[PDB]
Amino acid sequence: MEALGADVTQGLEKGSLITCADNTGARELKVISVHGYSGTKNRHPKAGLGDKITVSVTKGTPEMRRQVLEAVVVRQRKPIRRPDGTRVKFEDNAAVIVDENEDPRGTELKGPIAREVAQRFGSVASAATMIV
Amino acid sequence: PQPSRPRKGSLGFGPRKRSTSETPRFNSWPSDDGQPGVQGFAGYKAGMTHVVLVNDEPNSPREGMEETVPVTVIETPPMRAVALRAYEDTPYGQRPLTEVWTDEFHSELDRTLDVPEDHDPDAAEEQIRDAHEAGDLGDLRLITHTVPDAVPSVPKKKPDVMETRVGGGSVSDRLDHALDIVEDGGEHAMNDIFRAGEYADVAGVTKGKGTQGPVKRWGVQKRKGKHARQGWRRRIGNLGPWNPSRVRSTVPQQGQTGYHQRTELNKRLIDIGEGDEPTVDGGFVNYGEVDGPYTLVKGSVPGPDKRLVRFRPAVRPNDQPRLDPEVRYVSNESNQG
Amino acid sequence: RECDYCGTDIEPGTGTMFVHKDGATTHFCSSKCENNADLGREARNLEWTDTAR
RNA sequence: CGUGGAAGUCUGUUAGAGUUGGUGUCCUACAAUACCCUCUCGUGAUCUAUGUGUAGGGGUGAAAGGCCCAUCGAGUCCGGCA
RNA sequence: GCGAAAGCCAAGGCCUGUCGGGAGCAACCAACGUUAGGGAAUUCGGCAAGUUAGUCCCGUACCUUCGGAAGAAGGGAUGCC
RNA sequence: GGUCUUAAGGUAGCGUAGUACCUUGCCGCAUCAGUAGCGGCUUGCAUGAAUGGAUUAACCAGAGCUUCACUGUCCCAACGUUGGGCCCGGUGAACUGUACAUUCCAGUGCGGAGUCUGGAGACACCCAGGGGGAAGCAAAGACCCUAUGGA
RNA sequence: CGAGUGGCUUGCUACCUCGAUGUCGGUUCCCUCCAUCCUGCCCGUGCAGAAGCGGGCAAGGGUGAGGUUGUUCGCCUAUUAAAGGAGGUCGUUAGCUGGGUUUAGACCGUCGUGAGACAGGUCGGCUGCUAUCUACUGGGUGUGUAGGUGUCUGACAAGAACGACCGUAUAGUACGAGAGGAACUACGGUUGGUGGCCACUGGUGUACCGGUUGUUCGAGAGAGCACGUGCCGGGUAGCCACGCCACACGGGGUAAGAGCUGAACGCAUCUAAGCUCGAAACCCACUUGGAAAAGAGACACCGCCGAGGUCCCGCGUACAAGACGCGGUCGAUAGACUCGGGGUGUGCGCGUCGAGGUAACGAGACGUUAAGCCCACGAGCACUAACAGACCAA
Ligand SMILES: [Cl-]
Ligand SMILES: [Cl-]
Ligand SMILES: [K+]
Ligand SMILES: [Mg+2]
Ligand SMILES: [Mg+2]
Ligand SMILES: [Mg+2]
Ligand SMILES: [Mg+2]
Ligand SMILES: [Mg+2]
Ligand SMILES: [Mg+2]
Ligand SMILES: [Mg+2]
Ligand SMILES: [Mg+2]
Ligand SMILES: [Mg+2]
Ligand SMILES: [Mg+2]
Ligand SMILES: [Mg+2]
Ligand SMILES: [Mg+2]
Ligand SMILES: [Mg+2]
Ligand SMILES: [Mg+2]
Ligand SMILES: [Mg+2]
Ligand SMILES: [Mg+2]
Ligand SMILES: [Mg+2]
Ligand SMILES: [Mg+2]
Ligand SMILES: [Mg+2]
Ligand SMILES: [Mg+2]
Ligand SMILES: [Mg+2]
Ligand SMILES: [Mg+2]
Ligand SMILES: [Mg+2]
Ligand SMILES: [Mg+2]
Ligand SMILES: [Mg+2]
Ligand code: NA
Ligand code: NA
Ligand code: NA
Ligand code: NA
Ligand code: NA
Ligand code: NA
Ligand code: NA
Ligand code: NA
Ligand code: NA
Ligand code: NA
Ligand code: NA
Ligand code: NA
Ligand code: NA
Ligand code: NA
Ligand code: NA
Ligand code: NA
Ligand code: NA
Ligand code: NA
Ligand SMILES: [Sr+2]
Ligand SMILES: [Sr+2]
Ligand SMILES: [Sr+2]
Ligand SMILES: [Sr+2]
Ligand SMILES: [Sr+2]
Ligand SMILES: [Sr+2]
Ligand SMILES: [Sr+2]
Ligand SMILES: [Sr+2]
Ligand SMILES: [Sr+2]
Ligand SMILES: [Sr+2]
Ligand SMILES: [Sr+2]
Ligand SMILES: [Sr+2]
Ligand SMILES: [Sr+2]
Ligand SMILES: [Sr+2]
Ligand SMILES: [Sr+2]
Ligand SMILES: [Sr+2]
Ligand SMILES: [Sr+2]
Ligand SMILES: [Sr+2]
Ligand SMILES: [Sr+2]
Ligand SMILES: [Sr+2]
Ligand SMILES: [Sr+2]
Ligand SMILES: [Sr+2]
Ligand SMILES: [Sr+2]
Ligand SMILES: [Sr+2]
Ligand SMILES: [Sr+2]
Ligand SMILES: [Sr+2]
Ligand SMILES: [Sr+2]
Ligand SMILES: [Sr+2]
Ligand SMILES: [Sr+2]
Ligand SMILES: [Sr+2]
Ligand SMILES: [Sr+2]
Ligand SMILES: [Sr+2]
Ligand SMILES: [Sr+2]
Ligand SMILES: [Sr+2]
Ligand SMILES: [Sr+2]
Ligand SMILES: [Sr+2]
Ligand SMILES: [Sr+2]
Repeated sequence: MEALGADVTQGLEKGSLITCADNTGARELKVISVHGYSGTKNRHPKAGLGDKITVSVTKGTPEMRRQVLEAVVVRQRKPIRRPDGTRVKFEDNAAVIVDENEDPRGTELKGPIAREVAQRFGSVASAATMIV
Repeated sequence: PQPSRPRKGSLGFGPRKRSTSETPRFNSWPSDDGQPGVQGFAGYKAGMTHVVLVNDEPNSPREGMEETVPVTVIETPPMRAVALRAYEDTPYGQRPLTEVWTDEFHSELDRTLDVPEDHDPDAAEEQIRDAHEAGDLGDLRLITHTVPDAVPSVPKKKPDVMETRVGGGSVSDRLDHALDIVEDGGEHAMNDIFRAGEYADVAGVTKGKGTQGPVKRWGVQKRKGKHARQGWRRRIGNLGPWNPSRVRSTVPQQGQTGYHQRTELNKRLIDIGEGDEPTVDGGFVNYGEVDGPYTLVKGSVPGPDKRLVRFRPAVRPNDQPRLDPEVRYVSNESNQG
Repeated sequence: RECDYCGTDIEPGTGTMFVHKDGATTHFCSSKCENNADLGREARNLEWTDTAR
């Protein structure tokens, strides 16, 4: 994919439960897979800020629950490194549900978003309120 | 059916034994192109700091912007090309033919060598030129030594001697170039060979770690779960199958780790200066203060502080040289903390 | 930049920036400042802090 | 509401008894059954000391062919016996 | 302190749960302490480790042989002067 | 089948069971995905009434399943602590030992060889190590058969 | 229907082994095979493109994570370039595991008059040893080549040291009515693997500084014990990964394949002789080891009464012994001291305040105090200690 513009230490794995930072009706997501990733024997597939991931809805509205959807990682607790050397970390781990074309399923995004994610997924960015 | 998985560690850096010479020995040199010149230099590792640079990469989205880059400070004072050795081409490969020495020797070169008292530079030279007329001249290299005495942070005064190839135009032009350098006294500097912004291959003997087990030495796993509580934690599964009935040298086993020669490729030289600009507050931990000829190498360099490291024009660069990077800032903040 | 906690100048190419839940931002010069903040201590109440002194 | 203080009653490394798991330590042992942590019981069909009784096709057995002096689907010793 | 509990200390006893000396003392093993982010993905199996915890107040479901379930759960409090 | 063996011919209940071979039975729940678990169905290879059936509050170091919380079980390992380990003084065993023995790759051989054959490799000795091989050591198997053996 | 190859399944035999060679599956770690799943290069197509489908060369590298089940297998889920298969005593318990199998206890169904049984199900249920040899990973001592110092050579040896993907420009272009929709090439990044490094981020840090519970030393001060820190907070050096750096381009020869020239056979023919090209594969390039390479190496200088070396002493860029490296007054090698640079967080004492309380007393607050305490780092500095001195050597 297009270079992120920052070095990331993946803070998530297959099975991690994260926040769904949007208004789709899904409150909690479970990471199932990481797009374009291939690990190694015994290694838990890892995902981090900027990665597109296949996800499962653990908490939310009845219609949304149990649905297997795609999403983009917007925030993570494990630090990332920006070109000037500063590390950047968030209060939580969050992803935004996205469709086949990478357009957010929801109308509004909840909480801040990393600028690096904003540049990679333009439509996800346009829906953002705060881009840090 | 049992998942695949690459083996533990590379078999290309073996055997994993203690290095014979603490002073690195390049096993290859650059190609012969433009003006003749010494194909290497050397210095002493001091420590690290960071630097803020302006992006040079024309294909980078960040071209022209501030970028923080890690830097290893290496004290690179002037060395002495004390002799010119010539190799002749024989059916058994290259072999030393003769050497042309000088008169001016550093005050403490006698701590390592038996300095010449009676030598004939003209007979050696004559022999060399005659070998060239015959077309048997293999290649030309300079016996070089460092001046540890010029580096206060380094305890030794006993110079470190290494041979550095001279490459360049035609053999005649570089034979003459070599002799000129040597005759003076052999004094040359990092500036004479390298330009800030170029790529160098750095060689050095790694930090010693004595004996270490398979986990640290080869990167094998530790026993997992219940297998970690029975009496085996950091020991591998088995030394091999029933047959062949012998242990193959390829199985990850315990032994000397560290203190091996390594040659790291494509190390961009960020800045070649002199003085105390890169030095750190309180002094480089376990080293001392820098205030003299230095070289800022991008990233890490093999070996501990005080060890002799060697430079060589990159033999296999991936990128084109983007000379003299703009250094906006050089961290001097204490390394303690 | 100054550390939003202690007040000293953050050495360029150093430190971390914490992004709060409400989108706010806190530039920390070091782990020490972060740790003291996590304990609920206010910079002005710590004598060693530039803010305090 | 109080009083009362029952219980093969609860908690409990009180004394005391026992031993689920670690398949930990040990495994030419400290030890021919040990060590540590965890764990169970602890007013009763409880635990415990000494004395006393039951003897080998016989005892004893809330029964596992368990136990009857490191040995028991028939003890040990000597003899039958080379 | 509820206590014949822990922990600390007397009286009393001991340095004999009887080989020592040396190396910042490596690998490896036995017992342990601390580990970012993820949080059972490990394993036949949460095995191992951990989480909880004392006391007071509030509050407490299904089911029930009406005894019990029950310290259910869940919530709050706790020092010193 | 719409009686016959041999007396009767399975009632209440329970049921894919610690009993169901077929079997991962079918439907559903739960999970991203559940040979598991639970609910229902059930003709039960081969349930069933003190050979006790069903059911059950309470109890349990009894078997299985799920959830919340938690964590180095794991991703993937790191650093540290104490005792060993290593070196030195002293003390000082045992196991094991047909012989020879620096082996390796193939082959051959009672078909699973350090010792035979052909090659390859191989200067001697010593320290530390984890244990591939010596079909390593420890026991005239813990499986099977045999004996005009035993209990 | 016919002919074969393998030795992965099963069966057959009874040749080896029962004074005992530890079953299945998994795990860990190493090597290999090719009948190739991906990746490279090709051919055909019911090949427009994109994508398929089938076939060829090719074993360099890769082939992963999860849900039921002990499972191997298989079914299932989401990822993927692809998530190939097989051999090594169905590799791998003097490595691990005990979940399957297969002792002694027990239950169920079925069978049996019964004791008991089952190629059925089920709960519980034991794994010893200090390595002699050989093997290999690393470390030494000697001999040989045959006075010393320094520098090299390179026979051989090891490597995957690099594999793969996504994205952008090419380009909404070629192609196609449209729908759809490429490539060469140049760039940016990711992933797996590899080697090294600590400025940055993170972990540790039983150095250290602080807070604080119980108890003991009468209080205060300052301490011991509460496991190798009582507990909690911070954390230097160092070590680390979750952090950071680096890991080609190009040659040469080929396979499959595409062709040239070309005859046997006047023609034709990529082939018979010759030749131009052409794979991630082969060789070189790159990294690592390597004078014990018995043809036992090369060069320069020093020395044979003295070059060099040893013991010794101060130490670490080194280290389990040994080895290695540096300094020894022609000196900054280690320590003391003083600065610098760091860690903690404001010392003892005294003064003011302080809810109150006749008072005694008083938790605590402020000031003195950017305090006090401490430092495995640096600098300065010969103050102390590297002294004295013994010896080998052509
Ligand atoms: Cl393991
Ligand atoms: Cl996945
Ligand atoms: K047998
Ligand atoms: Mg696995
Ligand atoms: Mg540091
Ligand atoms: Mg800091
Ligand atoms: Mg009695
Ligand atoms: Mg963690
Ligand atoms: Mg698994
Ligand atoms: Mg537990
Ligand atoms: Mg059922
Ligand atoms: Mg009846
Ligand atoms: Mg027998
Ligand atoms: Mg027998
Ligand atoms: Mg038997
Ligand atoms: Mg018979
Ligand atoms: Mg009989
Ligand atoms: Mg036979
Ligand atoms: Mg055997
Ligand atoms: Mg083939
Ligand atoms: Mg291969
Ligand atoms: Mg096997
Ligand atoms: Mg074995
Ligand atoms: Mg064993
Ligand atoms: Mg053993
Ligand atoms: Mg079982
Ligand atoms: Mg019985
Ligand atoms: Mg069992
Ligand atoms: Na053990
Ligand atoms: Na075996
Ligand atoms: Na009453
Ligand atoms: Na026990
Ligand atoms: Na008897
Ligand atoms: Na004694
Ligand atoms: Na019946
Ligand atoms: Na009981
Ligand atoms: Na741990
Ligand atoms: Na062995
Ligand atoms: Na055949
Ligand atoms: Na096995
Ligand atoms: Na291949
Ligand atoms: Na499975
Ligand atoms: Na076997
Ligand atoms: Na075993
Ligand atoms: Na096994
Ligand atoms: Na080629
Ligand atoms: Sr295997
Ligand atoms: Sr060299
Ligand atoms: Sr070489
Ligand atoms: Sr064990
Ligand atoms: Sr064999
Ligand atoms: Sr009781
Ligand atoms: Sr009790
Ligand atoms: Sr057990
Ligand atoms: Sr334990
Ligand atoms: Sr013990
Ligand atoms: Sr035992
Ligand atoms: Sr009582
Ligand atoms: Sr007896
Ligand atoms: Sr007799
Ligand atoms: Sr006393
Ligand atoms: Sr004694
Ligand atoms: Sr700590
Ligand atoms: Sr689990
Ligand atoms: Sr699981
Ligand atoms: Sr509570
Ligand atoms: Sr009926
Ligand atoms: Sr032979
Ligand atoms: Sr051993
Ligand atoms: Sr082939
Ligand atoms: Sr292909
Ligand atoms: Sr099988
Ligand atoms: Sr099956
Ligand atoms: Sr078992
Ligand atoms: Sr079965
Ligand atoms: Sr059975
Ligand atoms: Sr000889
Ligand atoms: Sr494109
Ligand atoms: Sr279109
Ligand atoms: Sr203590
Ligand atoms: Sr506590
Ligand atoms: Sr051809
Ligand atoms: Sr030699």
